[PDB]
Amino acid sequence: ASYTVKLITPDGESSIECSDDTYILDAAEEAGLELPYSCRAGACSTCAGKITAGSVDQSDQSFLDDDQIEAGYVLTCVAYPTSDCTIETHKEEDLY
Amino acid sequence: MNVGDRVRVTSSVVVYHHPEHAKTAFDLQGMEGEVAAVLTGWQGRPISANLPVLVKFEQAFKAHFRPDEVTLI
Amino acid sequence: AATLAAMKNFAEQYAKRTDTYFCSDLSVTAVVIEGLARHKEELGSPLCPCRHYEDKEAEVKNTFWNCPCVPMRERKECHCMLFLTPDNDFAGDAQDIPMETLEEKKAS
Ligand code: SF4
Ligand code: FES
Repeated sequence: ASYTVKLITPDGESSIECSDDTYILDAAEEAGLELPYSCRAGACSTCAGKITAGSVDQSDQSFLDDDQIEAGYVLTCVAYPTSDCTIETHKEEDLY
Repeated sequence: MNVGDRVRVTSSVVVYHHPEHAKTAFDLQGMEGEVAAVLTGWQGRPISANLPVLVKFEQAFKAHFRPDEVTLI
Repeated sequence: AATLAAMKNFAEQYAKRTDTYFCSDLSVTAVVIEGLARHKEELGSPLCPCRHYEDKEAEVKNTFWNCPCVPMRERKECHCMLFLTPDNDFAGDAQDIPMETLEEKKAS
């Protein structure tokens, strides 16, 4: 059970195949991408992203609040793809 | 203390990241698990972690410990 | 510095999420955020500033000391005194810090 994660980074687009049991960030690193991170536990915003399309399971995160969660921001280090999705990386700035 | 050994939390250790005790203090003493890692180096290079013994417990929950905090079995 | 604002915005939100508070002497707080931002601008990860390492490139990869570090996430133990429990003696009742108070630290 794997999904297609269309990552939109500053350097452009790049689609990867992430398993339903694999974190977006981890899957992205397996494809050879260079995504930002810090705690790798979902307690900060360094890996912050934004889901334009699709859905993800980031129940393990704890930094982002409701308002931010509803906006579409996600912590790629603890996010599981719940279906085919499109995520924008390097979005910490747009967070606050 | 090698990767794989099943340790037991003998010392009192309070945490706040437990899935069933989020943001609230909870003592792990009495819990048993296995050493998932012994942080000391990263691909040869030296690491400076003061809570090396990483132990994974029931389901999705792990925690770092100081050697004297855990006991071999 | 743009990175500075990001580290400031983080610290402020994190303190509120973890119910922690900044030191009753914001000067200490500003100094940590200044270090975090610096490290982040260099390595890419806000590596704990109030410490000495023999290989910062590796530390960042191990992540143990990437703010918020393991001791802080697991035991709310912030060695830099950045994040404190309301219980803490050095604790103050502020979770926000004036950008100006930070800029004045960069001037050193
Ligand atoms: S001790 Fe940990 S929580 Fe405190 S400033 Fe350093 S990395 Fe951040
Ligand atoms: S690395 Fe800190 S929330 Fe993902």
